[PDB]
Amino acid sequence: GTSVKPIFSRDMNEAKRRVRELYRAWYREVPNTVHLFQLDISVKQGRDKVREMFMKNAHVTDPRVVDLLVIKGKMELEETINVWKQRTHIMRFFHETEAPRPTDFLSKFYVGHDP
Amino acid sequence: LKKTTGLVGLAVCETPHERLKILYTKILDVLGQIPKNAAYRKYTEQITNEKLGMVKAEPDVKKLEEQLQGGQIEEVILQAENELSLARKMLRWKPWEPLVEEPPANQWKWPI
Amino acid sequence: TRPTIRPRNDVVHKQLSAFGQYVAEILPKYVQQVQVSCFNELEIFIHPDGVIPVLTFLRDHTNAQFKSLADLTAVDVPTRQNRFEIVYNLLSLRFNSRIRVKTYTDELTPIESSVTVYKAANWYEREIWDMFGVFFANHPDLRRILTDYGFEGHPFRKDFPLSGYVELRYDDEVKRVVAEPVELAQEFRKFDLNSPWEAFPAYRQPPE
Amino acid sequence: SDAPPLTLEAIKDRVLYVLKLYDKIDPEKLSVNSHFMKDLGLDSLDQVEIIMAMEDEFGFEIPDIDAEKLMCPQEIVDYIADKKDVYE
Amino acid sequence: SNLTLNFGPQHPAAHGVLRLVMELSGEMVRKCDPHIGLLHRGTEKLIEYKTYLQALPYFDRLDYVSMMCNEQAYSLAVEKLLNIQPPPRAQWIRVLFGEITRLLNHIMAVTTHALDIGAMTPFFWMFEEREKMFEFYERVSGARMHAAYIRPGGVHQDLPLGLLDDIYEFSKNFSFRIDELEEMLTNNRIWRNRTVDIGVVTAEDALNYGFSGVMLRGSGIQWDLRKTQPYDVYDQVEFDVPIGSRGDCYDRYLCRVEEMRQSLRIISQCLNKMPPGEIKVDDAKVSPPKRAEMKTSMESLIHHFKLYTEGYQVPPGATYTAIEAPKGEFGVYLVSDGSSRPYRCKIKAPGFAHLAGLDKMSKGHMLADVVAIIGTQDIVFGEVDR
Ligand SMILES: CCCCCCCCCCCC(=O)SCCNC(=O)CCNC(=O)[C@H](O)C(C)(C)COP(=O)(O)O
Ligand SMILES: COC1=C(OC)C(=O)C(CC=C(C)C)=C(C)C1=O
Repeated sequence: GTSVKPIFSRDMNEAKRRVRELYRAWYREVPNTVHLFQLDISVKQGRDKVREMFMKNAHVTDPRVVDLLVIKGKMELEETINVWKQRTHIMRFFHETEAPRPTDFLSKFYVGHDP
Repeated sequence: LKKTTGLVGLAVCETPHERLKILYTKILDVLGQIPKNAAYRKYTEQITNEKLGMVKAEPDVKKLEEQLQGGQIEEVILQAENELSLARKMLRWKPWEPLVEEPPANQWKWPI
Repeated sequence: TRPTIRPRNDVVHKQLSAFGQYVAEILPKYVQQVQVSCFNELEIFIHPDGVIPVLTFLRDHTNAQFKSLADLTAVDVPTRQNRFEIVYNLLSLRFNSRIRVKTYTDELTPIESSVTVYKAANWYEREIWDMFGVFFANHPDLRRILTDYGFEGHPFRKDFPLSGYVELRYDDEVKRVVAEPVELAQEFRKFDLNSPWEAFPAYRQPPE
Repeated sequence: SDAPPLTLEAIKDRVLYVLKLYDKIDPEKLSVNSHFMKDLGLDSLDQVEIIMAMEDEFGFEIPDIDAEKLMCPQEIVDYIADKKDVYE
Repeated sequence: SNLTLNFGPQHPAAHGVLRLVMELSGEMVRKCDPHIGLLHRGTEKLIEYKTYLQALPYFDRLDYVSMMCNEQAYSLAVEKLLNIQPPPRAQWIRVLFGEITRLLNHIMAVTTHALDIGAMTPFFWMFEEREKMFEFYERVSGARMHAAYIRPGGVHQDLPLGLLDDIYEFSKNFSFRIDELEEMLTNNRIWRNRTVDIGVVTAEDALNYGFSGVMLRGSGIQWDLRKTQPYDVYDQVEFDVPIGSRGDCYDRYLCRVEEMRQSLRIISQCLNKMPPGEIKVDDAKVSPPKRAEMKTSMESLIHHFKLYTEGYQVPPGATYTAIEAPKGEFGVYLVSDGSSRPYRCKIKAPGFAHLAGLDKMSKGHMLADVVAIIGTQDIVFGEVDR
């Protein structure tokens, strides 16, 4: 049994339903974010970025972890809708000033010691 | 007779002896539904009975405030209402049942 | 023994012990332990499920009347299966006393919000959520309070690094403030200070 | 007068037009019976996006349930017909 | 919809770094949402990375209007965990400088409150007195505000030979400055119009919202930590606790002025009753030895070395220690694991709970009323954000 208590969801089905509701809300919100913050990206770029964030935590199989992730996503959406975030906060998702780092062994061997 | 109890939001109560009697009777009625061996019932019944007895034995408000040692009889009425609400909540909670879920082996060990 | 040593008060110690026994007797369902420190501070260790009842009792009981919540914070002890220790400090103005209530939780277990008992809890729980990641159920409005917008992690956890993972600067190409991985010109220097000789024999632990 | 009486054929045409406006579906492989999960190779989030596009086009909201089980154009057409009480 | 406005952080009336998001209907305030953390520096984790002596200067910068009071609270907590006792002269010095610090804080609060409401002159009149008290601070410690003077052994150094005379000279004249400020503000009909019946809070709501200090006393609650739970020598001085009856801004302003007068009274008593003796505990495993002994005797040099490199160990245990700071109850929850570095140090700031109650206090008021209510809560964001 392992005797654990829930946050919101009983199993993975309800957790997936909450995930889908959060995704719908973010997808609806993206064009308003592009308009209000005067972003130079397109709506497609924003929705692709939204999709990318969800995919990152796709592997998780625990309903409590999924519930907490949905709570955090709702908090982030609330920050975005009320314009508590600024333009810099929204653009931090895109890492525009970070130089790309190669994943190949040779590139890493050449630059430094880090694995 | 008295005005301006001195605490913002606490109005002056007229006829406080009757109000205290009603509140203590209601508290006793609510406590009557708790099991006899429960500690909350007997402790609260004891203290409420002392307060009711000293209420029924003093018609002067200033001396009653001095005897109750409860700080300005309007606050005594407020505390009686709070106790009645707590008694209802405890009847709902039933916290006299045995302990549930003893803690892990070293949950409360300090240092480390 | 006289001039440099703090004097102890035994009347307050006896009174606090008696009240701890009183509270433990009234609420056997939730009270796991009661302690009185030797500088006369009373603590009550409870099961998490009794956060709301116990507090309510302490707030509304005629003999307790702890109507002020002085502080509410968390402590992180990674070696415990339940990582986080939740601490309530309560003050009774009627009896001029203080009491401490303690419980525990882990990363995935919610604790019931105590805003219905004390209004002051509203921000404190938010801080606990921001700094430690402990979720409070039925909180009217739970979100970050201290950290920057979009900040990731809970900095008051023991495994969170002191300087964090990201740092901010102004970039002229994008004409805005940007975040990057932390790089320090001088690394913070860790000091190993503990003496290899035991200081306090009264706290020695059994050799297992 | 108000809008003309909507028929099943118009609903089917609008649904198919929306579906081929989705950049992740090839127009020629799409049919009224094609399955999003199997024939078209779309995941759950693509289905959510399709349902949102249908919501936008037909001007009414479909809950999470009653939409989580629409897996091909025919089911969407039937659901719209049932909600709009259209028989022709 | 209501109009949404950013009040601060770059605002004269924001008292530093505060993002008040207000929802307004016209100039009526429908909702206040304080956003803080613009001065969150992560003090508690940093303290976790220091020895007990190294962490003391952080308390100077928590509430940078009342420095020695925070030093006193932290020192009292460490003393309780150490089971040691400061010497009497150190305690008398602590109470004297705590009352001087209360004078400084109350001057700042009242004058900047009046400045926000629209009276600029009393600020200028009273900041000269603030500068003289800064001179007292510097003569005792070498720094004008961040003294680091009060330490868990007592005080760092003894008074210079002429300090008490100058403190007496300042104290015998400060009451006339208080009188001039009162003549400017107390009976002015514009001041009363801007303060009376503004931000009323009931006693029960004040208790349940976690208020402390004047924010209780203005509503009639008869509470004061110096009278009910005295700490150093506060049981040996005589003073009165001012109590309000309306629970509004005006009553709290009157309470703060009267508290300044009572502070002058206590300072007089402390000046007359200063005893002789040492100024830190005569225990070299806690308090560092004198320089002459450190350069003469082996044990003194060893203890100096160890106290300045590793620091003293504190027996394991947790305490909650509170004082009546000028802004309300100031507390420390300090946990020791037995080593020379604290395991956990939670700081309780009265401004935290006071600002958390801003939305309740602003119901049915206007923008300028909210500015006055911000001033009446006596908020410094160094302690609110920590
Ligand atoms: C402008 C930029 C703004 C950026 C905002 C970023 C907001 C991020 C919020 C992220 C919230 C979460 O992590 S929510 C956590 C998401 N991951 C899970 O729930 C675990 C189970 N994974 C799955 O089911 C599939 O991989 C899945 C792909 C989900 C689809 O599922 P189906 O199809 O089988 O239905
Ligand atoms: C009278 O001129 C002055 C101001 O303008 C009203 C200020 O705001 C300030 C800053 C202090 C307030 C609280 C913003 C100072 C110091 C000042 O001298």
